[PDB]
Amino acid sequence: STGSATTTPIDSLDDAYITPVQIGTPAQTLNLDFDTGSSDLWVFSSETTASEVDGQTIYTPSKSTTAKLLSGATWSISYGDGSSSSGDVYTDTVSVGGLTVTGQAVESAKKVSSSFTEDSTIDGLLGLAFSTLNTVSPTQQKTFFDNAKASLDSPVFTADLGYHAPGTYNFGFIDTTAYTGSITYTAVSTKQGFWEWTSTGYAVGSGTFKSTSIDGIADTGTTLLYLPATVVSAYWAQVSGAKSSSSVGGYVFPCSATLPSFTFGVGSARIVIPGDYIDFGPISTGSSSCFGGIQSSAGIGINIFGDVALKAAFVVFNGATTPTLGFASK
Repeated sequence: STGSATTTPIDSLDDAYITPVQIGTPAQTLNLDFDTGSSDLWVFSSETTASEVDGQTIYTPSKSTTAKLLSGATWSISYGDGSSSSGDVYTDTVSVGGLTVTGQAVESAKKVSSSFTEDSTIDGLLGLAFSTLNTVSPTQQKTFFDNAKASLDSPVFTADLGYHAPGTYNFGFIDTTAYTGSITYTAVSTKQGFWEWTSTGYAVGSGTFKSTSIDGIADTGTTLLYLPATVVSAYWAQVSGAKSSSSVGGYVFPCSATLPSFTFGVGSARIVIPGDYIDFGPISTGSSSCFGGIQSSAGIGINIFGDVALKAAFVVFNGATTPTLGFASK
């Protein structure tokens, strides 16, 4: 089997991407944030504290003839941005782009933090990291990809995120028309539950490439590119007036700037992030200070190849017995 679904930015900045997902019988379609940095499929639901729902579409398990309470199971998750959610668990039929998993754990939110409530466009998350990170207790549950894998034509999914435009998540096949040149594959460590890999270096603009190992995670659920402070300083030093602002929470730059590109290495191959991808716009409405899309990972504890990086590439998440990651230009 295979599946193919379109993923759409939630706003004009590409702050996140939503992908429609069918849950239950008859189908209830929710727009979920596909997140290769976590491993829970959770949804706003009829059980979510009413004051914490503000515009989201909810899953109502009592209206699904295939929903079953997973007795005694609870979940609770906290994300790198400080947000969180928790609740109980159903199993139900879940389909993405024509690919169907029966008996998928659907984690129903009883509580969500303010950042989730405040974002009316995201109805939940669909985790695509390794199932070892799944938070369901006392019986850990598998991700949608893990459940689908054996049925897929090939045990892979691909992320083709757009810049200020829709893109695609495919399951079970590599669309050879979706990228240019060849796909370069690189080793993955699953030891921390992530799609963790080592970039071979970077360049800023038309500058020379610096060969240096940068361990980090391919994370579709993180907006920005988080890299070591040395790398980030070298980038922003090429933008007149750019500075790290403690009060804003990262590097800002004059909105009048033309940003240089940023290149990262994948083996001997190179992925070029155009300068415009690094612009996250005014820090507050009407400001001439703009927020940068490359930020320091110092104090995160890990480097994160988030959407800013991934959207410059066609990315293969290869879930073969020994997982690997592939990157192509597009």
